[PDB]
Amino acid sequence: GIQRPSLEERLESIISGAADRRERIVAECNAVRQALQDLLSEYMGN
Amino acid sequence: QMPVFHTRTIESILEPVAQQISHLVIMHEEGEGKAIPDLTAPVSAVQAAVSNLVRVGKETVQTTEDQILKRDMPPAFIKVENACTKLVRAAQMLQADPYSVPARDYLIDGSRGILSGTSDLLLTFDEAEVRKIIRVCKGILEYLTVAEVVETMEDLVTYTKNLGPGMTKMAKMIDERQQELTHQEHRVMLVNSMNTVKELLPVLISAMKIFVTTKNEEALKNRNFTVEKMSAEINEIIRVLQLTSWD
Repeated sequence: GIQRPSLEERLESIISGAADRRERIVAECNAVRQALQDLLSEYMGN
Repeated sequence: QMPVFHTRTIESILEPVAQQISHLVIMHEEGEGKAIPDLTAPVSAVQAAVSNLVRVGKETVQTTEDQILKRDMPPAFIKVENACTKLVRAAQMLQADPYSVPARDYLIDGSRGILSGTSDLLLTFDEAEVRKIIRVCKGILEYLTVAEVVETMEDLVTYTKNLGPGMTKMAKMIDERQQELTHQEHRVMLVNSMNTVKELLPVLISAMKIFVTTKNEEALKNRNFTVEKMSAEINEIIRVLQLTSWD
């Protein structure tokens, strides 16, 4: 016969299935923003 | 016209870039030499910064299980790196001839490419953030599925012990997400739908209370009806979480 999961087992599986690096990306995008804006500023003046 | 940037974080990063490029275009068309400085070092600084964005982007995507993120990210890497070569070439051109026409087209096209590419990279990470929220949402949807099998008060204790935390986590993710969006109509939709879900929580438990004690018909229909109404609201949330003007 099938060994069907208990309530507690069935719940824990669902929770497991569902439920700093972002700060680093934003930082690198701003540095990219800054460098490009400085480039355009030097070219335009401003 | 270029649409409003999706979130405030994205907006704060890219809006000054978009604004300065349109200014460059206007200057390029309406403007009129030896006043042009050497752009070799400035372009080199962009190239360096872009390179760092690509590396960090790879290290970040390296440590995820999101296979979609792994797939959609590399095209953005290519966009910004290609755009850099147009800037390098432009600086070299202007160094030889300050009046170089193709050099100016490269400067504009390369700057636009940096913006578009950085935009793609940010939207791709943003979509991965949304997918995490949706998983939490879908988990609760499936958690509501099992409300039908709770027949004892002890089982109701067990059921409530986990549903509460999950509800709280979801509510927190949606709250943090909504106040980041630049579209008011979407914020109010998310807030309202989440509020409806939260107030239907004690209703569900109370119905399961009287159903459990009764078993050991009216409470049967009331429970299922609550689950239905709660589920519909969460799916609506899922729909609004994915709404964007960038595609």
